[PDB]
Amino acid sequence: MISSLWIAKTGLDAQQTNMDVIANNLANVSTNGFKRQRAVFEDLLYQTIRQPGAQSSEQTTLPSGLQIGTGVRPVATERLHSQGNLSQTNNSKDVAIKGQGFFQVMLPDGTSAYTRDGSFQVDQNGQLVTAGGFQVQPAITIPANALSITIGRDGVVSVTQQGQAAPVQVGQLNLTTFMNDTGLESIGENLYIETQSSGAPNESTPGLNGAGLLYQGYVETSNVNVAEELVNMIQVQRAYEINSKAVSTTDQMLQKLTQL
Amino acid sequence: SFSQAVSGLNAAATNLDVIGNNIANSATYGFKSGTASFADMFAGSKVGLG
Amino acid sequence: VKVAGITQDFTDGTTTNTGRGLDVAISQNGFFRLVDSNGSVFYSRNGQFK
Repeated sequence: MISSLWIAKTGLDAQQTNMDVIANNLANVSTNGFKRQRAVFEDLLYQTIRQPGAQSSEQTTLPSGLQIGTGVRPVATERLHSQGNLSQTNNSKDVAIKGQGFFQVMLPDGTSAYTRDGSFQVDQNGQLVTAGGFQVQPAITIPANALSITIGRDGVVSVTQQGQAAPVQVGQLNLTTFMNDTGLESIGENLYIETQSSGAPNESTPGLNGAGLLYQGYVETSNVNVAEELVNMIQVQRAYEINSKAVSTTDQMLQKLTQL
Repeated sequence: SFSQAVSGLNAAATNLDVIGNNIANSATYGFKSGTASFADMFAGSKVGLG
Repeated sequence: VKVAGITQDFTDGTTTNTGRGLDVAISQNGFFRLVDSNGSVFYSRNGQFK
């Protein structure tokens, strides 16, 4: 009902969003290939009681005006597409991507999503699918009676059968990049889809045009550091408590005003 | 006073991280041990930025 | 540190004279060619034959 109360409400909402972001980052500290998110704010408008630099007299100008802020608005919550660390999972069908790029995947309706995960499995029909049932767009299939599947540093993937004393090539794991990886909007089950903010995807073999490289038998851990999350929790808790105390002070002031 | 302390906290972590790297890459053949170095930063005078 | 796979050493051994007649040793490079029941081809240096 009053300007200070509304400003404090906006501050409380901003701190609540910050705490929610911190909690979400801390929750999936062990998800493979997870990219953390950071919240960015920006202050709202200002009511100008007296125009700054106004012409007070024939020659004198106000060195500074009178402006009252209206609060703080959370402008965005952006993913930080940094480089996650790698671990030794020692699986023939586990791949990690070093650098930048995404593995394409086909949604059941028909569109294409993009992922950073590497836990690749095989469906009942022998097609290379990811955890969740989605299958890679280039449609790589693994034939039966397969001894070992070897994925090179580049996109070539080969399989070995019982005989023939030589590997046979199956397909190419081309990966796609975007002009602005931050603009991709996330969806459930660890996927990303193209939007207007990011550019049109460009597909390439690994190691060319800035794309990364594939490492077989590895997996990429989330880019979340537990050390600074706790201190961020401390700071956000203190800020929230301060805003609540400001609300209390405003309420007490108003009550003592209306006690008349 | 979090700004001064948090920066110092990160600096200690980086120093500890490099030590772990130098202690894990032992017995590697073509390896040279690495160490980190720091440097203070003051905006003007009497004010510390960590 | 990542492990770059094990590496084998193919230095010649020592041809101990154990007698008998079904045992052969190689003093230079060379692998015996072997086949299994299923038809696959294996390579080895074992001198035990019967």
